[PDB]
Formats: sequence, structure tokens, C-alpha cells
Amino acid sequence: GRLNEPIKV
Amino acid sequence: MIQRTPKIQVYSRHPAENGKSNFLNCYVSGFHPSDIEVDLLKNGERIEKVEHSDLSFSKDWSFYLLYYTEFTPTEKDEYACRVNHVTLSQPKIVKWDRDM
Amino acid sequence: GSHSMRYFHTSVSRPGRGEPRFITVGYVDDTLFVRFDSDAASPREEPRAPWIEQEGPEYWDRETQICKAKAQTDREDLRTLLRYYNQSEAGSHTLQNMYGCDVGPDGRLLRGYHQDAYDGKDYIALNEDLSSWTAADTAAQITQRKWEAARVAEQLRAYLEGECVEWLRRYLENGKETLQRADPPKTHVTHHPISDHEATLRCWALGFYPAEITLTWQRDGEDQTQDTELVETRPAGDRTFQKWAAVVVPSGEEQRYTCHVQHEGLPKPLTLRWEP
Repeated sequence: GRLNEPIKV
Repeated sequence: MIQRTPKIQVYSRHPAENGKSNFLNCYVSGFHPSDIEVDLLKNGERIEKVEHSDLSFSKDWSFYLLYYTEFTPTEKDEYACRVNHVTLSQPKIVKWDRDM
Repeated sequence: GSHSMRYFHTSVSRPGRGEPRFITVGYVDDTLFVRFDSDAASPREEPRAPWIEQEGPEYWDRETQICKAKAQTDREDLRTLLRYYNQSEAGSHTLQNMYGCDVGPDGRLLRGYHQDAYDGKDYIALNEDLSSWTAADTAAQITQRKWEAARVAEQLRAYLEGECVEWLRRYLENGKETLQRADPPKTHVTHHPISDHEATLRCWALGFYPAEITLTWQRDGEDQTQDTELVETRPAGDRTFQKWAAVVVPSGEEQRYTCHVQHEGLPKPLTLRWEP
């Protein structure tokens, strides 16, 4: 099951 | 803009036996960027409806893909994989050799 | 033994041919189990292993949402990276991400991963402590400062130590028929005359799972590392892998050469010789 945190560079 | 040329291996799923159905694989790996074209050839001409894996990559980030089709090897028919990639000045053709 | 779960993601821009293509796949050990492709007709996360098919509609809905959200943030990131590197909007560029966890035989976390690459090069990586960052250059240092200010590492650590290990545990149990079966290599040696003076000895390993394997040639008990052609381990298409190692052998020397095979499916390492 995946990571559900949005992360932008 | 780094570029890494593909390694190419053409081979069968099972040891080749003339007249018995098998799968013909072309594994391309180690390449960057990810744009690539791969054809499987029978006696020089492109095999239709070849399938391929979804794009994925190794620990060093370089890409790999498997192209594959069912085939029945014979004594006379010649099989090959044809690859193009930005690192190649012309298409690279690797013949299938049942001993590799 | 030990096991791993990894998710791989690639976005590739294509100016003038629409929006970037996004492809992601998930693996447990060397087994593909989910995929998602933004160029699919109706993009959804799809199963690729029987043991994940039993997850219900809530799972597939949530996973598909996560994939679509990641496709969108990657497109923004590709625009960001053009500014960080002072690049034109004309060219194709690549953004890659991998994360996941390794566990030991007791199911406990051995280490976690979360790391990114731009145009084929390391960009920024979460360190093994799950609390600090390695940035490859001054552009990735701008990301590092933003991720430190937002406490991103803490969010990743909580996932990698918790949900990541717990999903991997569930998958290993639901897929115990296959994920917990090692298939040992089928091995033989072939002989390929080159000239009157020498021939190739090729040592084969076929049909093995997982992909990790060691194949070596010795002569009079000495490793032939520099004189061995070793092909990359390759997929057969039936879940198994293949590999061979070849040496060029002077005429009459064949019995001085031995092939050595190590694989977790083997209870003892194998030694093989050419048998005419």
C-alpha cells in the first residue's frame, strides 16, 4: 500500500 | 544531459527445441533516457502484436524493459531484436542464438 | 528470509506532445504486483499478482487516487526543476522516485528508502536515519531547505516504520505460496568450439527465483573474474530469471575449470564441470 503524502520539490 | 546506451539480450524462455512453442524475449537494460524503440524480427520482418513490460528502473536509476512474443523455433527461421535509442547512430540488430 | 517492498515512479515530459507520461509499478522482492500508466485508456491502478486481487474496491480506489495525485505533483515538479537548472521549456526531462522498506525474517524494519533522480542523476535522498537528507547539488539544496522547513522526513519515517512494514507483512502472508518460495537454478555447462586452439565453456542457471545469484568460474581453484563474461540476470517471463557465465578455455584444459553456483534456493553451493 502506497504513501499518501503529497511532496513537491 | 547524460546518456547511457542500452544493453541488449535476445533469448528464449525455455531451451530451444525445433517445433515446440516457446517465448522469444528481448531484454533492454541500463539505458537513459527512457525513450526507446524495440522490434522483434522473424526472417528480417517485424513481428506483430509484440508485448512489453511497464517501464521500471534499477538501483542506479537506469531503465529496463522486456519485449516478448510467442514463437516456435525451427532449424531455418532467423529471429532478431532491433533497437533504436538516442545513443545509437543507427538501429542495433542482435540475432537470436539458441546458445546464448 | 528478508523481504522488500518498493514503489518505482517515472515521469517523462514531452513538450508539444501533451502532458508528461507517468508510469509507476510496485514490487515485493522480485515480484511485480501493481501498475498504473497515465496513458492508459481509463487510468487505474491494476493488479499484476494473484495475491493482491483479493483487496477490495476501497483499496483500488485509494491507490488510484494516490497515483493520480503523484502524476499531478510530478508535473509541477518538472516545471520547478526547469527553473532550478535554468533550462529551456523545449526539451524532454525525466523525474524518478523510489521508496519502500526492507524487513528481516521477523518482520521488523531493517531500513527504509525515499529518493529522487532528475534526468538520470541522483537529486535528493532520505538518509538511513529517516531523519536527514543527502542533496546532490545546489538545486537539490533548495528542495532540502523546503523539506526541512515542512518536516517532510518525519512524515516519511512514520510511513516507512508503520504502514510500509505492515502492508509488506500482509502481502507476504496472502502471497505465501509464491513470495515465500525460492525456486533453485537449473544448471548445466555447455561447450562451444571456437578454433583448433580454444573453446567456450558456458555455465547456465535457469528458472530461479529470486533474482539474486552468484555464478563464477575457477581454474585450478582460482577465480577467473577478469576472464569471465557474465551477462546481466534476465527475466524469463514466467516469474523466473536466467543467467550465464562464460570463459574461453584452451584445448585440453576443460577439466581444470569449475563453475560455482550460489542461490538461496540451494541448501549447499553447487560445483559443476563440463561433462562430454
